[PDB]
Formats: sequence, C-alpha cells, structure tokens
Amino acid sequence: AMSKLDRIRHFLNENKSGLAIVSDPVTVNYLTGFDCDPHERQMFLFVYENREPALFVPALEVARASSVLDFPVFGYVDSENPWQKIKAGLASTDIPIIYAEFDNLNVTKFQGLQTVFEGRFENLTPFIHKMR
Ligand code: NA
Ligand code: NA
Repeated sequence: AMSKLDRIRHFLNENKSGLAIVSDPVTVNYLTGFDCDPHERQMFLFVYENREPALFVPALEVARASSVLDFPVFGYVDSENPWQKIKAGLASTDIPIIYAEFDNLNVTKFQGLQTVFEGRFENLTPFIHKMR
C-alpha cells in the first residue's frame, strides 16, 4: 500500500519533522525513479511531511524530470544563484526539524541549505539504509 515517499513522510511525522531534503542521486532514484548525476551542480528532492514534494535540478534536467514525475520540478541556469532560486521557489522554508543525508551532503551544500532553511538538521541516512 505505502509508496517509498509515503514511508519517508511517515518517518518525518514520527520524528516531528516537516521536511526531508534528499541529496544523494542514488536515493533520489530509489525514491522517485528519476536518475540523474548532477556532477558539481545542485539537485535536491524536498519531501515535505504534509505537502507535495518538489525536485530542484539544473535547468538542463527540468524537462526530463517533469516528464517522469507527478509533482513540481524547478531549476536554475548557471547564471543564477541556486540557493536564491530554492528560496524563491519553495513556499515553506521555516521548518523546526529538517532531515538530510549527512553521509552524502558536503559541508559546502550543508552551509548553502542553512542559508535557505531556518531550523535544526538531523540525519536521514540511517533511515535510508533501513529502507533498503
Ligand atoms: Na510532471
Ligand atoms: Na539556517
């Protein structure tokens, strides 16, 4: 009955978190069936506890992602600041507890996410391993 995104949302809800930020391309593909290596660019899947998800990708990937996902996809061209684009595109960025994949995120991306999101980050990686 439960989809993989349903399982993420159940986990968030159990742990009083409004949002998971999924960054590992392997996890994005696992959860959604969209397979993308962003290389050095930004990709994040935003799995809200009680809203539809959104995927943020380089602009080049928006058409393909949109063709295989049934929730909103948005992106950025290289002349745009991706942190500003995320902030402008997401309605909700004040979430007290946010889950993210600490084994995947580098400190640079973590610092970027911290410029967008007001809240405390917790580690999603153990749950992702448990799912698989
Ligand atoms: Na779509
Ligand atoms: Na912050």
